[PDB]
Amino acid sequence: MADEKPKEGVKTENNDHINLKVAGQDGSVVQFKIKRHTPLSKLMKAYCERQGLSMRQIRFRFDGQPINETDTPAQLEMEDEDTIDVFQQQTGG
Amino acid sequence: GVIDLTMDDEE
Repeated sequence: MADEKPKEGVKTENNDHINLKVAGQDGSVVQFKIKRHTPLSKLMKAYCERQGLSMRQIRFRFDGQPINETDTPAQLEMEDEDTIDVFQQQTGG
Repeated sequence: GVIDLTMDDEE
């Protein structure tokens, strides 16, 4: 619930659950616990709910590569504790 | 421990 769960020695949690965190330019970070086929959009919308952001205003990158809402933990090959980076993005309309 | 998400059923 509001507690932190142990995970030492556990690769994957029951039916392919793994955790990722998303960190902004400003050093603000939220983590999420997500399943392997589930799109990155789910954590992104959750980020907006928790940490007070608008979804079209934020876009995610992995090491200088754009990652898109249709992309995934399977597709980007995310870990049990992944780290994903945010840029605040001008969308032109 | 922040976000446990779902759009798939939980398990």
